[PDB]
Amino acid sequence: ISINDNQRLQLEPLEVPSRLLLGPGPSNAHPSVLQAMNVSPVGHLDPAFLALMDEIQSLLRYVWQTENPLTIAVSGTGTAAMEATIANAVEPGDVVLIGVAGYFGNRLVDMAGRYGADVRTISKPWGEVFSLEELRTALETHRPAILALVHAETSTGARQPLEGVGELCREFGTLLLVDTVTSLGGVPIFLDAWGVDLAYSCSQKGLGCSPGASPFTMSSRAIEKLQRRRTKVANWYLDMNLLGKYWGSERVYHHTAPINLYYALREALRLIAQEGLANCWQRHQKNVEYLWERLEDIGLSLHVEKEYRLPTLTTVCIPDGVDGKAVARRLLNEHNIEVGGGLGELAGKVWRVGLMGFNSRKESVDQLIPALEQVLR
Amino acid sequence: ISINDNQRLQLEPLEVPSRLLLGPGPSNAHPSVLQAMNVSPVGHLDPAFLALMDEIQSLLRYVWQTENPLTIAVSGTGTAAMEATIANAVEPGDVVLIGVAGYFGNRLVDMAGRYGADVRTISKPWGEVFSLEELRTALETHRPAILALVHAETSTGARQPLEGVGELCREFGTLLLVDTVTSLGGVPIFLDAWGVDLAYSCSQKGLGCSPGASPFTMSSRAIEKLQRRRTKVANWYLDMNLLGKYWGSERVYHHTAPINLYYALREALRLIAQEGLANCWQRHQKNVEYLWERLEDIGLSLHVEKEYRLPTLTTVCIPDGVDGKAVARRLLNEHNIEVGGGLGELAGKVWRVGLMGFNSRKESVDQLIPALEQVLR
Ligand SMILES: Cc1ncc(COP(=O)(O)O)c(C=O)c1O
Ligand SMILES: Cc1ncc(COP(=O)(O)O)c(C=O)c1O
Repeated sequence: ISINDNQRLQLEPLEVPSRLLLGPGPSNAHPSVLQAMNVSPVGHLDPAFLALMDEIQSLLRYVWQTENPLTIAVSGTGTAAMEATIANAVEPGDVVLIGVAGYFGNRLVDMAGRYGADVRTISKPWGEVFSLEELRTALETHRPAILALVHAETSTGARQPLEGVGELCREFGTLLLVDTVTSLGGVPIFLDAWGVDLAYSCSQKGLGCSPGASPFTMSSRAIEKLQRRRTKVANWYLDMNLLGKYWGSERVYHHTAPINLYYALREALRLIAQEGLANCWQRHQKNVEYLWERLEDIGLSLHVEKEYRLPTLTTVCIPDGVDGKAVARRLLNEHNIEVGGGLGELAGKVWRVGLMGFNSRKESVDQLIPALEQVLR
Repeated sequence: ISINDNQRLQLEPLEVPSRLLLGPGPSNAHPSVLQAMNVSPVGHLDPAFLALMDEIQSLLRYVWQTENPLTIAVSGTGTAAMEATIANAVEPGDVVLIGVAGYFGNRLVDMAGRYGADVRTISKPWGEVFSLEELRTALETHRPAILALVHAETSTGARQPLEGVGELCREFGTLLLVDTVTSLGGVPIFLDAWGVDLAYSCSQKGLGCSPGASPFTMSSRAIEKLQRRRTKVANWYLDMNLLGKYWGSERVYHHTAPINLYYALREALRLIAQEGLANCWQRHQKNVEYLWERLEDIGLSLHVEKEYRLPTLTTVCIPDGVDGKAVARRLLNEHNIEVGGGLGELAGKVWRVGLMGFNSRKESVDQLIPALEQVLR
């Protein structure tokens, strides 16, 4: 057997265009976070690395406002942490109620069915949110093991209020499972106060990091549920029975953690802890309000009712007579700015402007706006 | 609700010890690969990033010696790519035969059962390998849908010969599924010539990269099997029906790829293509032979029969009267060298010396040997 060199490409060292990433994700990581990746690795079970993990756990507890012991990073993107909440919480035949008001609601429906759930849904138009009474009626009707909601719907620009939801779930014996991929770091979240039982996020948005070290947490109620499973978790890579032994004191090998991505996450969290949560939320809200003003200035309208608008993701209506995809391509190629287009019920009807983490700054809006104006001429 | 700052750690910028990583994994990534992570991200669907992915696919085809279209990186460590082969190949009730001759054989048994397989095993003492006749007898007995083998058993130091195995599997209508986590880049592999149907590797060993961008491939026979599934793949993050649409021309969003880790993988593969496969295999074999000599020089013996010794992972016997764990701790703390200890049948009986990728160099052995001598005094 001789070596086949047909796909032996002769490449030059990496060169990539510069992009201001103002879409649904990923965002531009902070420069110090990128530098932290360029550090020699140590072993995934080296006491220094374990010390670093301990630091990531503490800082994730701070940033999410939880004291859950099982608060870790998953070695995968937001979808992996998402799937881990489903795999660890759902046993075949469990009734799982999903509030669907956007693309990620539908993804939750798909995932839950793959773990054998009896899937129930309630729906709102994309950009709208569920009331307490709507949720109560759905809990009455479906009597589910789990209620899943997306806190910050990246596909619609809406923030789902969660006050009273945990208490409501406790009345029905239901676990509360919440997507905070687009809220963590940029929108106030109080997981414990809200009685959330499983939550997940990502590293590439409010946290100002590269994708792939995705926050995950489980409450005591959620662990109790995991503990009574009749079968093993049907996902080996995401089985919290095993991951809990690596992140816990047993320090049992499960997988070789992505050393350099954890370096980056620890540095990203350090930067958030330095700024301070309150300040971070304030920055994101101030920046989004400037965005809304500049957009109004140039005659563009907003999709989502003011009260529920995400500071991290704004849906802007596409005017009649405007090709939304063409505008987005021209922004990318002529201006090096990424923005998102609409999906599903919002296909062709909105753009999606991300203002997250390191990109939540005035300079972002100041690049976007005159670029948008020139493209809309 | 006021903000709780109890876990708001006040940290200084990242500082980690230097370590020569000569254990089972991860290895020290090459400096240019680490530098490539420190580059601003672009979007996961930006044509420049898609171009980069196209490059990763071509170079993975070269390095693995396959022409499979579905050859990609999985956004997870070796365990994720491992699990993806199982999730995409196994339907409930499928008979799955695993050749268990080490720790990763047992992990395959565990995974397969979680996807509903009817799991069958054959066993060899750790450090030994299966013959063609042993495999034939097992295929006769179990008539399995899938035969799974570990090419390079990191827990034992043995290389499983695969010549004739694909032809044997075709006689029985069986798919061949192979772990190449510890062989890819450092040990000759000819996937297509060997008739392998699913394979997986990792990015942190022979490829000289950071963990988390793990090679995965499926043959046409394996895709045919996937295509006749009666149910969805029971793993959303690893479902090749969906990942195939991101890595293929449809370019449909599945997950936000770990941009900076793919930068690193593309650069790692570029470096291997520059060196050339033959040269890379030759380097690893020359370096391991120097290792064996220096170890003999200092009176240490080898566990594995010469013919099956891995160039990338050597099991060295622990002499009577020597505390293997204590030696390993002293190497780490007094000498900044990581080596592995034994597990399972080899607990307390072997150390495991990795010589992989960037660490497959004379300087590695030259650090290790006098350190080992001083520690053994
Ligand atoms: C609300 C929401 N949930 C889940 C995800 C999936 O995360 P990932 O793309 O990192 O896999 C995203 C993607 O950004 C998202 O916006
Ligand atoms: C043979 C083998 N298979 C699978 C794995 C799992 O890879 P990871 O630790 O990257 O999840 C390893 C770990 O190095 C291994 O040595």
